[PDB]
Amino acid sequence: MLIQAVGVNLPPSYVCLEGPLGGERPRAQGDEMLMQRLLPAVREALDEAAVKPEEIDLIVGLALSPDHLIENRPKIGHPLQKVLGANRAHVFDLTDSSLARALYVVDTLASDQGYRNVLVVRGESSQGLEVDSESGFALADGALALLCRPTGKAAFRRGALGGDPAQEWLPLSIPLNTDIRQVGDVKGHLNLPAQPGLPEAVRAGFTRLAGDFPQLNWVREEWFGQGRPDGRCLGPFELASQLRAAQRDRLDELLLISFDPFGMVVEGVTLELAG
Amino acid sequence: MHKVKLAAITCELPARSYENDDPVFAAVPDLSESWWQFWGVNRRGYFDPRNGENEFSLVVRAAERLLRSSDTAPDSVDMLICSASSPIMTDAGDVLPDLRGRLYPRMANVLSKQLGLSRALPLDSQMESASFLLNLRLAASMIRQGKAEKVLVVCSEYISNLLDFTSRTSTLFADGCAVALLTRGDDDSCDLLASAEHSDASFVPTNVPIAMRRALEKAGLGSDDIDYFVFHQPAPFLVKAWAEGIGARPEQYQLTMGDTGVMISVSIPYTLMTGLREGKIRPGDRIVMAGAAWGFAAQVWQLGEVLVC
Repeated sequence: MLIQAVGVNLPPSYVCLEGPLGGERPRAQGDEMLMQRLLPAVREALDEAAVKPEEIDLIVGLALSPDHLIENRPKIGHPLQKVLGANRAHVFDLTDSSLARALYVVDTLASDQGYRNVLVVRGESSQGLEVDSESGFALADGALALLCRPTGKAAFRRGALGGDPAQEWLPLSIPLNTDIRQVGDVKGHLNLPAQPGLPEAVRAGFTRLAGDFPQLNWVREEWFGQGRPDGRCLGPFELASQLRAAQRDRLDELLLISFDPFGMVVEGVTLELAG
Repeated sequence: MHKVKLAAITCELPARSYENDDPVFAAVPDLSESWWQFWGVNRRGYFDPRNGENEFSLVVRAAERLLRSSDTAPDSVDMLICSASSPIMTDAGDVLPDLRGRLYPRMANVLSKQLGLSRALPLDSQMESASFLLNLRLAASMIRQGKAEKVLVVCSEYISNLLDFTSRTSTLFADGCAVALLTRGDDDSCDLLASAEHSDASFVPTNVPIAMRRALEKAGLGSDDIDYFVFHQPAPFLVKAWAEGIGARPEQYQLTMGDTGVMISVSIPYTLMTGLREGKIRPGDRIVMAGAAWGFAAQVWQLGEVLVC
């Protein structure tokens, strides 16, 4: 899996939450929709790589937000194809998968199908989800676009979190709102129990997992503000700045490490990077 | 590098069926005899959650039955790919016993722990009525490139709890689930010969034949070389148009929406199972499976012996 170009677009409004799993994260406001940020992020990546929307062979989307995705009151891959004009592109969605796991699966499928220009997008516009006020957990909003060239040689590993190996980390769940009565109500609630050792346990998982691969530079996700400057974190969208910093350093290979709060594991995938 | 064997398949339908004149449709206006002929549905099944039927409980039954019948150790499963058209799931078994209606997580992570698939990579995909074909293709690529030896595929439709029974659309769709096992088959004859997808809400009869045509072209075969066909089940006249569009004769495919309804992503795997269990499809047959999402997909399969359980 070769990363041809990266596009990113985050809301400028940051919202701060207290608690062991809290932090300062980007948050979409009002009636803002995900496509308003996803589209320019994709166009940014296509321009950098000089790839026309008609040249896209495959589009795979990842988005947990249950609404505020497009104007029509729904998965992200298809409405993106419509506005891009990627009429030759195929579309599906990998729901609650991590980015690392999605890149591995897509790299295997796309290389086996002979595709050359694949678009993996990640986005959130979580107005329709109530944050976990007890633990402070919230999703970072924004959009990430990865224009890839599959190769089939990406390696992948799935590793446990750090901390006490006898400790059972309680995963994230998003229960349905059982009392949706009028427009504006949330569709679900974020539920990730307060676990003060979890942010460090995730970072310890990253370090242990990287041992299963050659010694490669990292691009990692940061879902929690604990120990971070100003408590600010961008979740999966942290990868954007790191990927561009790797391009400036003329790096040809990297290890991308994700955190999956649903399985409470860390997942890594090896990648190549274009200059 | 490796050949892909479709080793086994099974389905699980709801215990209770509903006739076209069932009281549940009392509020549906403008129903006619032509309506039933048009869509080809005579009876349909809805999950009864009060009796423990949902998108999860019946998959566990089907998955446990398939693993037991195929003599597959749970720890030997390398990957679990699940699909469910409904954005709402309702049961997590013993893994998350207190969780009810939920948007996330999906099924794969919870299902693998319920079944003891300790080495299986979980994945949850969404491609609407084409989800079964997408999951078989993902599994095929993983097996082809030597990254997996056994892949468990699941499609589970629990849409009846979202139907508006004051609208005629509620008379078309139904609930159901399907589970299939794909394995490495280097020594055997079974393999995936080719697949294709095409693009052009969409009822145009030609878009599926185009995909079928490309798949046959990629495999270097013609319609005459195919023994049997398996289509999605949106309506009898569409399926017929697909068949004629590619040259398939009425004797080379089945219409199965009559007793199940349109089960979105499960109609295809259910139709495949029916043809196998009834003698329509036999070992060595080369078949084509085609359906639509807005996408259209087709796959050319060289089948060996498939375990129906």
